[PDB]
Amino acid sequence: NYGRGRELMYQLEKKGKEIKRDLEKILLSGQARTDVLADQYLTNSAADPA
Amino acid sequence: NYGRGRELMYQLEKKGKEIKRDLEKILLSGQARTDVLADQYLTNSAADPA
Repeated sequence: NYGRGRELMYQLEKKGKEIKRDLEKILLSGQARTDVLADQYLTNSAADPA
Repeated sequence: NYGRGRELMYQLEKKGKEIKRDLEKILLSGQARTDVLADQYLTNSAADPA
């Protein structure tokens, strides 16, 4: 190429920077919690309902 | 008494042996594990708070 070095390490660093930015935004934001596990027998009885 | 000691330690040992007799008789019974909980340990999204 003429200004680019490679199409993998460059894109990999790109995706790393992007994932860090995503984490930074997600932690300090309104990312409401959404879970399906409505566990009832917790407190030293660890199991997944039927 | 003119044929025994006190009426507390005698009865104490009497009950301390009766309790072991009752335990042995129970372990060989067929009681169906009557309890109050509802087996809600693993699924944390449900747990009897009543």
